[PDB]
Amino acid sequence: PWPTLLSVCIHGAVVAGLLYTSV
Amino acid sequence: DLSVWGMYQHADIVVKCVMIGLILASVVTWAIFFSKSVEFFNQKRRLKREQQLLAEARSLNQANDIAADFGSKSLSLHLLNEAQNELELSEGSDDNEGIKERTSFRLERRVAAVGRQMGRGNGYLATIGAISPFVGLFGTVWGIMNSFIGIAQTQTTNLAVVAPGIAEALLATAIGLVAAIPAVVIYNVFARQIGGFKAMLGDVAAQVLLLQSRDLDLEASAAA
Amino acid sequence: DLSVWGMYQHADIVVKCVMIGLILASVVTWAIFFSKSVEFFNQKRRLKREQQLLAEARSLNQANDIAADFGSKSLSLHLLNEAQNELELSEGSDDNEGIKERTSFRLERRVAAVGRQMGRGNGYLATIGAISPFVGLFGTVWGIMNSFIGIAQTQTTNLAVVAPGIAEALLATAIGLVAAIPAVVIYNVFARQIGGFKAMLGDVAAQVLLLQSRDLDLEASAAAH
Amino acid sequence: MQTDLSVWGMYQHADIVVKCVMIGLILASVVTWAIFFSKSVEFFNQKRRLKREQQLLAEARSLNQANDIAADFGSKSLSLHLLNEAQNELELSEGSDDNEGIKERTSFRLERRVAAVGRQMGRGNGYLATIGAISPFVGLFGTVWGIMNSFIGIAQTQTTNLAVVAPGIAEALLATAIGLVAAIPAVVIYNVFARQIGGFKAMLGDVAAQVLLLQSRDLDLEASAAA
Amino acid sequence: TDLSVWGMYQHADIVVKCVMIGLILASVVTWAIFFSKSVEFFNQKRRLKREQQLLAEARSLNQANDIAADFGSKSLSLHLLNEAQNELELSEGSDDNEGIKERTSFRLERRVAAVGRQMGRGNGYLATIGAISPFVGLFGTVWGIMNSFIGIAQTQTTNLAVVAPGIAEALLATAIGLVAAIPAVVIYNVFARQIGGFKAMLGDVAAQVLLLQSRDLDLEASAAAH
Amino acid sequence: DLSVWGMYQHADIVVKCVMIGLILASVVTWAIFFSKSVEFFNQKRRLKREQQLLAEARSLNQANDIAADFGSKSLSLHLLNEAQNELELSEGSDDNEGIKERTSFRLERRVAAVGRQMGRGNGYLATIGAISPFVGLFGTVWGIMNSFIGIAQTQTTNLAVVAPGIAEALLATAIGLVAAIPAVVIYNVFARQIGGFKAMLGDVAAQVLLLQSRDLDLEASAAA
Amino acid sequence: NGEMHDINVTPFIDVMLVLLIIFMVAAP
Amino acid sequence: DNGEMHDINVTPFIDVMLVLLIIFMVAAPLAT
Ligand SMILES: CCCCCCCCCCCCCCCCCC(=O)O[C@@H](COC(=O)CCCCCCCCCCCCCCC)COP(=O)(O)OCCN
Ligand SMILES: CCCCCCCCCCCCCCCCCC(=O)O[C@@H](COC(=O)CCCCCCCCCCCCCCC)COP(=O)(O)OCCN
Repeated sequence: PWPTLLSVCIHGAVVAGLLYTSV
Repeated sequence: DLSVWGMYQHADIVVKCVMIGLILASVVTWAIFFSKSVEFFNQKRRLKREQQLLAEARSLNQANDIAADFGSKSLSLHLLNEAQNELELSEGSDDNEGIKERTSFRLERRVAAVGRQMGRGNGYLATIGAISPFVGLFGTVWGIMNSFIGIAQTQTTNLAVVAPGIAEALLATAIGLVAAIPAVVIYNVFARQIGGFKAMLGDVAAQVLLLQSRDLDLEASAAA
Repeated sequence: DLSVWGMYQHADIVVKCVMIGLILASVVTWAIFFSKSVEFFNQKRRLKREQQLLAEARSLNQANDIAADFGSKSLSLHLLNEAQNELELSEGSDDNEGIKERTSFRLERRVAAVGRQMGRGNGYLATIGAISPFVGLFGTVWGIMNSFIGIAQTQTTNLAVVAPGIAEALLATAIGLVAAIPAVVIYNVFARQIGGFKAMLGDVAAQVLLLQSRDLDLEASAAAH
Repeated sequence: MQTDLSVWGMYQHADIVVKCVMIGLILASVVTWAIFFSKSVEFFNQKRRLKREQQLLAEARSLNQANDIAADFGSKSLSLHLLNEAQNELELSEGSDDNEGIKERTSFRLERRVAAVGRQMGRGNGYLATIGAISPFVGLFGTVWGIMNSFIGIAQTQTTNLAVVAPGIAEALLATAIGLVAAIPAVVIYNVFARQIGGFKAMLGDVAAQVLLLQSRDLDLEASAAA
Repeated sequence: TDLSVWGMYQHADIVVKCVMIGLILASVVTWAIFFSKSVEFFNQKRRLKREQQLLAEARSLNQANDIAADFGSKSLSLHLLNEAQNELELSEGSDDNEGIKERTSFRLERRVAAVGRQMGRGNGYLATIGAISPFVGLFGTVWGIMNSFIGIAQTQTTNLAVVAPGIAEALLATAIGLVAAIPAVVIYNVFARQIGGFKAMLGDVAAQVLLLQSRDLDLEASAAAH
Repeated sequence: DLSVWGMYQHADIVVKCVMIGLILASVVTWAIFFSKSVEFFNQKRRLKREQQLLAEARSLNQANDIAADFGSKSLSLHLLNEAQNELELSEGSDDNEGIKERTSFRLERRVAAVGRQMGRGNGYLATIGAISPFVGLFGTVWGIMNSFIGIAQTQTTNLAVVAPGIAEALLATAIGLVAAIPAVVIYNVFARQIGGFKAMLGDVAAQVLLLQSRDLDLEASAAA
Repeated sequence: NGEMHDINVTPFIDVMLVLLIIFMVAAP
Repeated sequence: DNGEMHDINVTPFIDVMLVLLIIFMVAAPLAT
């Protein structure tokens, strides 16, 4: 549904930032 | 060569499972927040708008004529039907105060039932809030313990040997609190918004009781 | 040094006794969960069936005719018998409000008694969940104290010489957390489920009071003509 | 780091995770003081008014005397609002003879209004209770991050000199300090407004009770005079 | 110098000594209350359970009096039946059965609450010992820490091994704090639950008295009207 | 130089303000204890004397004739007057259930008002019991920040230079707990005293309602 | 109602005693 | 209930232990 997809996307976005900033 | 991702990469398999578990608990607490926040906003907005319309009514007939268009899942229409249904179950009764008692009791059950049903999902917020500190802490205690168990074999005298493992351990408390704080804020927010919603629904149910009570007494005087 | 048995065997009695106590608290919280969950699930599953059948009923006599096929341990059949028995004990009365208030009071008491009986294990769970962390803290404060005595006696140390002492303290903490986490989860699962059950039983009791009260009024009306 | 330092220099070298923590706590404390100044002025005005209205109604011996005395009160007066709520229950019951019906309905209406006014008077209190309960643990998270960064320093530099652990203890102190500076006012102000709500709901309940006593007695005297 | 728990207590500062003695005495009180209250609650629970089970056959308030007349003077169920029968004998002239029912209901609810209050005696010590004994210990830790840093300063010492005895005092003052606190908090929660269960059981007995009285008044009234 | 007094004399102005603030909070919690313990002693001793006298009353007229001994500050005389005054305001009523509901409602309001007035100081005591550890430990954190800044302002390599600054800091927590512990003890003593007193006063008010209600029913029955 | 929902970080006291030992013993 | 304080505060123990940890983190690098 829309609430689980929104939540997992915003946490996907912050962990993608940890992947980027750790190079 | 440490960073918040590199620490997760070079951790024990038990600390990884704690960190993944806490991140999934974070995904759940925010999914519950976005789901319930929209539901409470829509139901609050509808109920307040219905109450503003029903405030015009001066008989239970006029009230259920005003409500007749409300959606089939409207709470004020559901309460008005539940009062009208006690009348249609009671048509042989000359006793009016018995109807006033039975409707008062039955609407109290339903206002409580709506508030209870609206509280679905809060058991996860309370549990995630209570245990996430202890689950993160278990990750830290285990991570520290596995590091010193190692030095106890190597006999090395330098703190810089354990320091990576110690930092990897403290990070599981940090993630533990990041899972905990939102859940405990959000649990209190919804516990308070359910209290305010149940109170507003009680103010709507009270209008149904007052209209029914007024009409039964006016009808009794008109028959006399 | 090498293993959890190494910490357990080479641990101060105070810390060893704390670890046995926390392990027994872990055993009792799982014993309560497996013992209570199966009988609670059968009560919850049964009561939901009884309510779905009784929701059809439109007089107290019809509700007795629905309920008579229920097992002799059914809480719904108990509430119907408890209400029917107030009519049995009141047969010479011409006052109905007395029958209503006595029945209302007697069912309220019966529902509360089942509420106490259903919640019976919770005192252990709430206590073990709140207190096991502090019992763990006493175990670590004591193990850490003994490690400062070790520093004070030997007066020549490095982080490997104390490593056994802090590994024993951390192990006592880990056992404390392993007792605490299940106890809080199990306690919250039952606190939700018991609340839902007491509410469902209260709505069955409410239907019995509504049926009796309505039936007395319709009989008292018919008696006027 | 460790040369000509100041508390602001200690914030200037902090990690970006601990800056966000303490900036977030500073904003949460600014909202705490904004609620304190806003609500304390409202409680003073409302309680100072309601005390006057109660003292002006104390000589009333009928609902007609209460209604005329209260006609001088401003349209925002809670005491006039409760008297209009009781008067309206008579003017919506005019053809009835069941005075017990009028009394129970008026009791229920005024109880709902007293609850609603108390519920509205408490508007900001849930924010204050949240900051007082949570800000210690938000501060604690920043301390854990500072302590962690101190071990990152030891690991990255392969030494235990004060200069390499110092950045971590520095930001751990700030996260503790700002955590306490947010917590302590929020606990104090929440206890003050919980006491002020208890005192105010009780005083409003005494006014609502006077309205019920006046109405109940006046109906029973009118019924006896009809008999 | 001895570093046994006794030698450590013998080396400690007077402020830390009287903290340790104060906490030890608080633990002696916490167990003295526990054994005193538990033997009384067990006897009062066992007695009231038997009395309730033995009153269950009563058809009428007169049968309940004849059953309860054999109960000893301290019997709570006999005391509740006396409160109900006394409201009848105080109001023989009254013809308002509803009043008697209301006055009796009010008396018995008040009596059950008074037995709850009387049974809750001494719990204030358990709450207070549970709340303060952690802090009292904490204070013993911090005073031990201060004395050790004052000792470092006065002696101008720089080997950290000299403070290891001093921080062992502080850790012991922590430990004795938890040893006083944890039993007191557990026992307070236990007695709070046992009193709630006892008030409920006594309430179920008091309810049977009201049901018997109310039914007898209604049945007497219909017989007199006929 | 260094002593439990001497380390106050040269401490930072912020921790001097914290220590003085906690010493003032200590003085206030002891002033509340000596003020309220005398008030509870006299108020409970009088109420016990008055209840033990009223316990023999069989009618409300007999209770008024007993209570005329009591001084104008008497809570029992104030409860008898509230009940008697409802008869005097209501003399035209033949409805007695109205006199019962009005009297019952007025006495529970008076008992609540007296109970709420007895609780005057407790909000302060619970506040000082809650915050004093944190206020004292904020004094330590600022003292440790100054000590740590002192190393960066004058670079140094032995702990005996900073050890006075550690003691100067840690004293603020010691004074923090010395303020907290009395406040929690005194608060619990008064919470328990108030509970027992509100119940004793409620048991006197209950006797007044029983006397009035029984007298109305007997007076009404005398019409037979 | 009756759920446990409060934060309980008390095992971090135990962790801080362990870091207090490892810093005490790792002095240069 | 009657409003008694009857439970361990948890948070004053964390925060004082936090400063006990920090004072030894600054002191131990300055010992021999
Ligand atoms: C440094 C600390 C050392 C450890 C101190 C541990 C605590 C010591 C105090 C223990 C008191 C035990 C009292 C037992 C009362 C039993 C009452 C009863 O008959 O059983 C009840 C069920 O039992 C209880 O409620 C007991 C509650 C748990 C107490 C035991 C766990 C304490 C914490 C862990 C201890 C182990 C670790 C310590 C090892 C040294 C039945 O129901 P109820 O209505 O009477 O009570 C409410 C629940 N329906
Ligand atoms: C690791 C710790 C830090 C990160 C994780 C925690 C971050 C905080 C999580 C906050 C979640 C809030 C969700 C939104 C709820 C809003 C609901 C609402 O409408 O208002 C609430 C009131 O507002 C709240 O409860 C807000 C609480 C905010 C807590 C913030 C703590 C500081 C966090 C700092 C870290 C983040 C820094 C970000 C960069 C600056 C409830 O109503 P009321 O009756 O109680 O109050 C009405 C009057 N306002």
